[PDB]
Amino acid sequence: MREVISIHIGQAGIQVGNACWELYCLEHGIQPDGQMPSDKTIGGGDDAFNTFFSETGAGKHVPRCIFLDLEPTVVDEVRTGTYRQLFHPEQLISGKEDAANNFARGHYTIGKEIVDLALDRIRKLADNCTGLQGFLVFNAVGGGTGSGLGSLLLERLSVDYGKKSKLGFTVYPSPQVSTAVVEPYNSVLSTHSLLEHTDVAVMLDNEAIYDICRRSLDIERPTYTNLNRLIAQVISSLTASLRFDGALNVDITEFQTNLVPYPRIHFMLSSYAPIISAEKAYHEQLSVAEITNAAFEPASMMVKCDPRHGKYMACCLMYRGDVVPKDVNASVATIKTKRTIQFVDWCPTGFKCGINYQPPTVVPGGDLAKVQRAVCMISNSTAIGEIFSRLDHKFDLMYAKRAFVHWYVGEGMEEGEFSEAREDLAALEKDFEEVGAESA
Amino acid sequence: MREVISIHIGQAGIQVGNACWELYCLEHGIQPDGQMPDAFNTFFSETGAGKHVPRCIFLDLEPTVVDEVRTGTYRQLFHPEQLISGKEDAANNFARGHYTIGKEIVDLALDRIRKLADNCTGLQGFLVFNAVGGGTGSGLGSLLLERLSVDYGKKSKLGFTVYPSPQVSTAVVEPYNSVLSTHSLLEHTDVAVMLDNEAIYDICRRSLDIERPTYTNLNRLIAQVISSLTASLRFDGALNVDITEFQTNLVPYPRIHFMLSSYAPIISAEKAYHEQLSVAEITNAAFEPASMMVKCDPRHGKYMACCLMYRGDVVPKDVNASVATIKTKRTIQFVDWCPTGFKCGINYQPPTVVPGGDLAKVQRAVCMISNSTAIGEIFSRLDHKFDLMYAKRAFVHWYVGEGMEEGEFSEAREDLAALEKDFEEVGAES
Amino acid sequence: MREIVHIQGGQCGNQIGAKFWEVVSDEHGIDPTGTYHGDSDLQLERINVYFNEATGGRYVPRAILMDLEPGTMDSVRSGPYGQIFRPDNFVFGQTGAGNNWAKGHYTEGAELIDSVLDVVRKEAESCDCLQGFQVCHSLGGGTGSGMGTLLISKIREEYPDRMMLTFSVVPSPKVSDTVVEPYNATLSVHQLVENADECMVLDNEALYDICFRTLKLTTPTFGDLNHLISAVMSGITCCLRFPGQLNADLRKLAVNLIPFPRLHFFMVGFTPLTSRGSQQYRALTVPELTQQMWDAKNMMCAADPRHGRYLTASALFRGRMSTKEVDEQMLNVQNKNSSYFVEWIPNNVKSSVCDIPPKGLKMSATFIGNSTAIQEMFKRVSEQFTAMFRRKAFLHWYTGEGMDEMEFTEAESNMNDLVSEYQQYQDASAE
Amino acid sequence: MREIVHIQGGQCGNQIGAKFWEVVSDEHGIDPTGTYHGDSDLQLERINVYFNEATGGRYVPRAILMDLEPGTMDSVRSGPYGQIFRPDNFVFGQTGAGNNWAKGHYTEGAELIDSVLDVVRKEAESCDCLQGFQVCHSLGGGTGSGMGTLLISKIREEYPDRMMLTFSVVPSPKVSDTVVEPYNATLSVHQLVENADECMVLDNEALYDICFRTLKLTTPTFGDLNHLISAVMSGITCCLRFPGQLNADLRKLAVNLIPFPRLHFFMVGFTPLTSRGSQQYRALTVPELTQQMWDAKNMMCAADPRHGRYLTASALFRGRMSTKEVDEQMLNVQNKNSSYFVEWIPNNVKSSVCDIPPKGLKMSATFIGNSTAIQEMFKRVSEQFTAMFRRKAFLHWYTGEGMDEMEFTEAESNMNDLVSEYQQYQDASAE
Amino acid sequence: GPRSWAEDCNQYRTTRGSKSYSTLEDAGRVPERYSRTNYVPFLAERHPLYSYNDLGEDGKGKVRLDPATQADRFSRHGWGDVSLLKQE
Ligand SMILES: Nc1nc2c(ncn2[C@@H]2O[C@H](COP(=O)(O)OP(=O)(O)OP(=O)(O)O)[C@@H](O)[C@H]2O)c(=O)[nH]1
Ligand SMILES: Nc1nc2c(ncn2[C@@H]2O[C@H](COP(=O)(O)OP(=O)(O)OP(=O)(O)O)[C@@H](O)[C@H]2O)c(=O)[nH]1
Ligand SMILES: Nc1nc2c(ncn2[C@@H]2O[C@H](COP(=O)(O)OP(=O)(O)O)[C@@H](O)[C@H]2O)c(=O)[nH]1
Ligand SMILES: Nc1nc2c(ncn2[C@@H]2O[C@H](COP(=O)(O)OP(=O)(O)O)[C@@H](O)[C@H]2O)c(=O)[nH]1
Ligand SMILES: [Mg+2]
Ligand SMILES: [Mg+2]
Repeated sequence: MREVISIHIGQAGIQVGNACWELYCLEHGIQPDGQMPSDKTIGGGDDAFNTFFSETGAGKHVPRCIFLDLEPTVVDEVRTGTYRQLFHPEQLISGKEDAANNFARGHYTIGKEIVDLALDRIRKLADNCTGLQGFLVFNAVGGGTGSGLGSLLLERLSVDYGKKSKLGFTVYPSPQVSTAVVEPYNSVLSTHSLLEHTDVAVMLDNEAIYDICRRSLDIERPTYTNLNRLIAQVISSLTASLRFDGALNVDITEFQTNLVPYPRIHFMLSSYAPIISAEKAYHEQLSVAEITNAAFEPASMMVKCDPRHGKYMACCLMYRGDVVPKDVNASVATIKTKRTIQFVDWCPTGFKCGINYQPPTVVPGGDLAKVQRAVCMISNSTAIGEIFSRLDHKFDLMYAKRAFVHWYVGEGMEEGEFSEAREDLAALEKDFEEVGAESA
Repeated sequence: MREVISIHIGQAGIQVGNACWELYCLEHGIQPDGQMPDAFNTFFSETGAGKHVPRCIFLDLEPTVVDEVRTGTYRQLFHPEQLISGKEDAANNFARGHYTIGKEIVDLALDRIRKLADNCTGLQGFLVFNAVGGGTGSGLGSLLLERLSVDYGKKSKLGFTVYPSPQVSTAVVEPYNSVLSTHSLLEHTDVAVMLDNEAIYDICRRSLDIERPTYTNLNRLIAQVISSLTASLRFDGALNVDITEFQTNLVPYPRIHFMLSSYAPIISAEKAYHEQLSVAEITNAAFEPASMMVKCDPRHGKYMACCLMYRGDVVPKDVNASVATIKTKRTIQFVDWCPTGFKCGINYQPPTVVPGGDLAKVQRAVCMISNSTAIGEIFSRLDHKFDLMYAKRAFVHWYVGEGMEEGEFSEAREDLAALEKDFEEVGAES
Repeated sequence: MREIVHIQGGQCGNQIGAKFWEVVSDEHGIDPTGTYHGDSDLQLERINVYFNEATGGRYVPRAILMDLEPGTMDSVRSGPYGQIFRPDNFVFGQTGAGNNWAKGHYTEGAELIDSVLDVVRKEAESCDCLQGFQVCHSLGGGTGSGMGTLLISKIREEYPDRMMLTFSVVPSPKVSDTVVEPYNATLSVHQLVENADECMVLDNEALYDICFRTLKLTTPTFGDLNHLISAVMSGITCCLRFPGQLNADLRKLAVNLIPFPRLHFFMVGFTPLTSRGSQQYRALTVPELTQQMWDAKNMMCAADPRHGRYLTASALFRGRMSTKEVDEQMLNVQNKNSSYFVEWIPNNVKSSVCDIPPKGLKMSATFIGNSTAIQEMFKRVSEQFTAMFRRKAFLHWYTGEGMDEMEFTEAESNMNDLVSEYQQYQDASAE
Repeated sequence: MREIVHIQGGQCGNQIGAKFWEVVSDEHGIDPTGTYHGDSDLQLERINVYFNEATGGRYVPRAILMDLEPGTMDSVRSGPYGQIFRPDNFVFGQTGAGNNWAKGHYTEGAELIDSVLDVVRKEAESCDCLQGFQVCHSLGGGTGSGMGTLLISKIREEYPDRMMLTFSVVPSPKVSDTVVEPYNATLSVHQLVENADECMVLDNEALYDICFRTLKLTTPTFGDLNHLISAVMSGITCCLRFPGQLNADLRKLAVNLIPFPRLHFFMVGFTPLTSRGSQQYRALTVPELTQQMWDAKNMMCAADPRHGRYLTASALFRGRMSTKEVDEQMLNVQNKNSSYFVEWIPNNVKSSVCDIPPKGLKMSATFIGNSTAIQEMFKRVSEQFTAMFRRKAFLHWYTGEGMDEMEFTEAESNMNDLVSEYQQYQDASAE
Repeated sequence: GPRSWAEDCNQYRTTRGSKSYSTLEDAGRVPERYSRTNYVPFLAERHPLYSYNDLGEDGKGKVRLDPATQADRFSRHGWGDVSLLKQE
């Protein structure tokens, strides 16, 4: 049986996951109390819910999730929401005080107490699951908890559960907009933990999703709630192959073995092809050839990087809905021929095609409109090295004057392992250049 | 006919029996006035026309707790002359309950034991309920269990002793009375099951999420273990066990008869719906050290023998697959001289829940009684506290005044040390 | 007219034999009340081998029920097909053995064995011609293993010319039902190697694997396990109760399955087992039964038959089938697997055909296997015994009932002598 | 009575086999339930070649479906014409290789290759006179490619005198599904040369080009492609199942086609492919089928056969046909372009005629071709294999489960050997 | 929008806060799923119809197939018909 454990560390993880679990209950028919009503639609005891839910007792379904954050103010938000009855109360792990945007607090001092309780429920969910296929980590490396407690949980999970894939979705600081000052410190130190522990890592950025929501949904004021809504569609279409049957099913281990040519280069972008409102959908003729061109647009990625500077190394295209296999191959042919995107020279066959059959869902009240087809592009490139490079420059500028270091030093951290992540990140800068370099 | 006699000594003895007999009435449908609106024969005796009388006596020197049963909701249930009281309590003095004030009241105790034994046809064993920390429970319990060995041989006596903890102490002279009772319960009782107060407090705050547990909340889930291990006599089941099943499957040596307890699916009402109580889920939780009723670390020691009482909708297949994973787990260590360490018994009735109780209605349950070498750590903790307090001879003149000799303190300490030496030699590999 | 006296001892013996009389009563057509209601003349022809005629046409089973605790007797009596048994055969104690071999054999057994032989001698004297005694019990317990093995000593003393068919449930490798399994098993096997003429070794761990892997039962009870055990017992007495093209009674099996008097332990297996998910797709035919009965998974013993050579084998085919397909399939399994069979005995396979298949299946087969691989389960119990015996643990409950420690050593020596003869005959080769 | 064992592996193999058993079913006229409902007596004459008799007239196929992920097996089980298979023949795993040759062949292979040989050995021993094995899988994948090369390897060691028909799809130049297609094919081809006896190379965009230009299908799904695969596979066995004027078994086609043991890569095609709007315009004559037979556009392989010479070609005509226009047109096509045929093998074209056509078609033909133009594919797969191996990209898994890079250095050793074998065979000339 | 601070703080949760997430009752319909199978899952021991004949007669009242979406799945896979080369 196919099932995944979805964990959410930090403030950004809980809000994204609460939008993610909002979408998963609507597809599988789970009501907020945790009970599937059989009389709503025609349909029997399928195993599509078994990927994220576990049938308990009779007619009750609980998520295969944990919610952990040291700050109590985001975990009691779910405890008093529309999904209080959905979760078992133990996997809403709380704490006394937050990590206060300090990576040393999450890794060393406060997060050490809470991580012991975190591994207990991960152990209990692993005994419930028959065959585990992946971990879904939703953390933001800019904050204290997603970078700090995310680093500790990821290190402990690799010891206890070897060789099982962890698909960590991370939000990086934007080059333009930032909500904190010590974000370059937290993001650099989390890069060391994300490097040797996460098997496949998918990048996100607030400004790029801000830009997508500004133009594609023609609304001037995008809130954090609306940003998490269309991130959840990326998570849903990635995992849609395990739940609903399709023409070309793609497992989590099939994502792993086809997109990362080298073990250390596992930082991938994300795209969604049809992101449209209700009024623009009527004028638009949605076809597989058109959305595949829309999937590779420079404005359609959810990370603010320009792919024309780099080269697309390995690409994966997850399709949903009424997608016939004849025109996706025509879509692959057209997207390969044109020169405005460039592939790497040593990978003649770079696309991973996955066609599911279940149409995409829409939550009512969201900005998204119902579309027959969708593409969830997750592709590796050498343009991710630009994202680390600008992040490296802001960290190196704030480290010469040694600003905002005594907060970390007093909380368990030593001075020596600030440069250890700086050296390791600089090794990641050199690797993207030498891998994407041509071979004679 | 399977018939069992239970004796309850002391404040802790009969308060547990208040929760025990509350649960036993609901199991057979007995109303508090004694009217049922053949399986009941083990704990209740049919008297007159339609009236059922429990087969127990509530004996205590302190009258202020016996009359609460005599003025409670179970006024018509118990026979008032079975409930034995006294003028004054033992005042946490072992010498008072053993020589001065316990001598005249135990003669009336053996009178009703003979009356209860003649009424029942086939007696299975004895269930003693006492606390070794208190003066009445240790004092009268030592005298009662001494007389029961010579008068009633070959009948195994289950020992449910409320045992002190160094972390939470309700009285100062708890180390004295527990040490002095150790000689009596070593040579007289056939099977002894320890129970610790603060471990039950920790199970309530962790599993049942109660911030302020009370003594009433402890005794209800204590009675759940007692009703589970005796449930094989009352009702049919797949693998029925007896009173005499426990005495030889769990006791390897005549002085090694101390066992622990664990009730696995102790889940509150709100958490019960989300949790999937599989057989392998509760069997894994049963061997968890958090589920022990005494503060023990079973990973410190080894399991000499284990008994597993299964209730509910449990088949022989999943009880096998659950304990097959237990043996393969590294953290559960069995002793090298016992390759066959498991005893399993399956009952066919799910546990009944008391109205207003903390426990939720569960489909299946596991009560586990296990012999472990880690019990020596519990006995050694009060061994050092007794040694410090006896060295400066404090709190002794209360004992020696009431007919006690001073020289028997070292005799109890030597017998306690002989208990420690037996544990460290059975735990040693060969 | 060749009657079999059926004896059930202890919790395991009463529960298995309750389902044994579930099949036989349904096979012979008698109702829960006991009156005959079969639809064929052949059921009345040999009803006397398991049933005695009583008033009103009710047929009572020729079964003596014995244990030490009335709870299992209450389960047998109050359950379905429980009103046919004679209450005079409901002999039971009150104290209970507590899974103790010494209490079942020395202390408590002394005051009830004189009671159980009184009814057994009454049942033996009533029937005109005995053919054997069929006992079903366990070996890990003390109520049925202790008291039952005592009766094997005395029923052999009174009737030395009659056979013993012991369906004994042996302990499991992965799980122990009782903490004193190797003490009770090694003591009971020593009481079975001399007194019992032949033994039918059963165990639960093979029954768990059969119900899961073949029958696709994810949640089996003992009633599912006892049904498969009861299917074997009806298969052994198939030629006694029904005509066939080649008859083979209990003396026919023992003269062919026992080459040497101490080598009388067999492993069994009921052949046509499948789930309803594969019932329609299955083609039941004598070649298809042949590949199922000889598989290691179908065997109802923990010993893997691939590890040891088969000394002798017996097949009890039931149903309207060609006798040529009976012999050539047993011939073909001998030639295709020659290393797995003992060389110094030619024609290792005993074959018999019965013309009456069981109700619901048009073809069936009960396989009896005498193999030297069955020393593997004996070696494990002896290894578990020596680990417990060297520290003298769980022994004061046994020596406190009047038993000396030298009975344990002689039982262990006979256990080691039993596994020595199995190994030597496997190694020895003719010429 | 020459039966063929069918094994399906991988997502591509199971989906092809699901459509394959629909095409076999209506040719013999069996329903999705399994009972026979055809209107021809000749259908039931040879059903043991692909089916097994069961109780109640049920016909169960000789299919052993197997996969490392249970997801694709669920679709085939739930589909129409999918309940006919035996549930015992659905041997399966749970972990899943996931597009990895080393996982499908070394780590996850070991736990499954013991189970899948047991299912095949049970089925192969039951049937009487084996002819060959029909395995259908992919090569660019890891679940059916690396596992399929393992299963062929063990089945050659067990049945070394029997054929293996390997209908396998290949990586494609135009569109590629997976990134690791060159790695998985190069390792798989090395095991198909030494082990397999006949290999039928199929290609995806050749299937798509046929469905676009010939069939004029606007939206060709995988079922339209898989019906074209099963059109060949029904035509290969047409002489075994139906009588004809020129009977040709698998061994008849094997000895007639391959002159040397290693050169056994073929390329296939089905002749009467016309769009629905062009049925009335086309005349179904023998020269019309031959003109579509030798067309490169009708060929289901990516290799252009104008670039190479046919070493040997095979044609399997079906229907009420005259042997005049069959073999005269084979003479005519050799005389028209003798430069496209190998000179030192005279009379290259081999033809056979079967009396019973496929369902609905008045006449049809299946065209096997052993041409040296297939070297353009093996050079192309070796081109992409050397492109990634020099940079050692996508390599850290294959060396992780224990398959060293020496297994890669030996991979293009034989991959470039066999593309050098086909080139010099074309260049060589007689006298 | 809100007319007072009390109304704004009272309707914070049901409009923009923790109760603003979409409910299945608020949704018009649950989408009809394209599952692997409505029969027993392949590797799932704890199933009600595991021992039973789920593909045939025994599961008739309990499988609950969906005809329209099942036929859509079969038509998309190309499994329903073999009429592509029937020629008549
Ligand atoms: N896309 C998206 N990003 C969010 C959201 N909420 C927070 N973030 C990002 O998270 C960053 C804040 O860091 P966090 O890890 O969430 O801070 P935290 O989890 O509270 O950890 P502490 O502050 O130390 O307690 C901001 O820079 C945002 O970019 C959200 O709802 N959606
Ligand atoms: N489990 C449980 N333990 C109790 C309860 N009540 C008292 N105890 C324990 O009993 C100890 C006191 O010893 P007791 O023997 O009960 O005191 P006593 O019976 O009044 O004896 P005297 O004071 O000499 O008359 C306390 O330390 C508690 O730990 C109860 O209701 N449940
Ligand atoms: N087949 C089967 N075996 C049983 C049953 N009950 C107990 N056993 C087996 O009998 C052995 C233990 O016997 P036990 O119950 O202790 O016998 P006792 O002395 O009469 O109580 C174990 O190996 C059990 O597996 C039953 O109902 N069916
Ligand atoms: N004709 C056909 N080809 C298929 C089908 N499904 C997958 N394929 C082909 O299989 C190739 C990928 O093989 P893959 O699924 O990775 O093999 P696996 O790893 O063994 O499952 C692709 O190039 C597809 O063209 C199908 O239903 N029909
Ligand atoms: Mg926070
Ligand atoms: Mg008192």
